[PDB]
Amino acid sequence: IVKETDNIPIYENLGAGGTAEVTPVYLCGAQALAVAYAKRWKTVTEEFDYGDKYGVAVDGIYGVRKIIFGSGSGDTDDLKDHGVVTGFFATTGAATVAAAAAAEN
Amino acid sequence: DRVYFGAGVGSGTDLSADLAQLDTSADLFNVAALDGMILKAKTCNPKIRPMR
Repeated sequence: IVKETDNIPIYENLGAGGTAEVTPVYLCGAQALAVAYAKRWKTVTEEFDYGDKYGVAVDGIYGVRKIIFGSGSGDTDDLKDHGVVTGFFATTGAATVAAAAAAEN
Repeated sequence: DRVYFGAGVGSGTDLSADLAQLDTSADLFNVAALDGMILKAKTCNPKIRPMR
């Protein structure tokens, strides 16, 4: 089941000749991602400056991680993506990520 | 992010120069042009709200 998610990044100047745009496609089965929730999203309100300023805040304690497991002698050895297949393809679309941010660190 | 020219040609500097790139043979309105316009609608940063 292929799903159109508009917020998949398009990396710039990572294609042929440093001009084409490269985009990822993620094929996922069972046990692909793990989300830990220590505290769900909550809202709080506060007053400042003798009740002159009003502040609203949203708070959460959580973490999202791609499940990867080792495949070598050590526990954390050669790591493989447990349940995710990544494909890199070329596109003509405008890049969501600039060349500076997309280049290797 | 909201303007489509022909088959997807033209730079982002001059409107007259972009319109001067439209020829009668390959820059007509077809399914490819409609799909490109839908892509422009769905990929613009200030997302276009769909009718339904």
